[PDB]
Amino acid sequence: TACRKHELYVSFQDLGWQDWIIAPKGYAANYCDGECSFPLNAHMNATNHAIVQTLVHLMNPEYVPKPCCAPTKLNAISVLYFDDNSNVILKKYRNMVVRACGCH
Amino acid sequence: TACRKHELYVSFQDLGWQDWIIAPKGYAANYCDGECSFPLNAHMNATNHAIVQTLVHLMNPEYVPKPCCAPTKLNAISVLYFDDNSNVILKKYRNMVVRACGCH
Repeated sequence: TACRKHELYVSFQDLGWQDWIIAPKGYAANYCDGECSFPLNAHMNATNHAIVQTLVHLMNPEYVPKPCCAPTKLNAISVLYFDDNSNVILKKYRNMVVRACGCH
Repeated sequence: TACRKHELYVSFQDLGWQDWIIAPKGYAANYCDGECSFPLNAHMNATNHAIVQTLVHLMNPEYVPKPCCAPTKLNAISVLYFDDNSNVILKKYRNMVVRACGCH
């Protein structure tokens, strides 16, 4: 249960685009989850602030929370879809897929 | 209650580092806390992935978590301190001061 990438497939049908969209029908979003605690590394899986915040949190747990597990690397996906007129449109959406997670 | 920056002063004395850290004595570190839900404000430049994750969380609160509230802008601080060898060292530390929080 440490801060890590969890798999998550998201279907455009559930997002309301089942009409326009030709392909893909969904994509692997994934998501970051898990607790942020030592060991931490300001050059890989954390920031300085996260480290300092963790320390401060350990010696004051009620008032200051742990940092939270969030993406460090996101990828784009491309979708092909229909228009009013039968226009086939290819469109790239950035920061759509989680590839890596870290404590922030 | 929403995702936002909170004041937090960090004194190197509370941390136990007063012995060797020459300057500064401490610094406004701040941190991020609070719910990531809609309305997902402009100022908090949420990624695409975050918009999706919030949606999916709404449909599956038990399965997928809310995005995590985390720094969008950090500042560096410089610290002057003694080595264990008594060398006087100056070192700019990045990602030290939380200046803005987003949803990630």
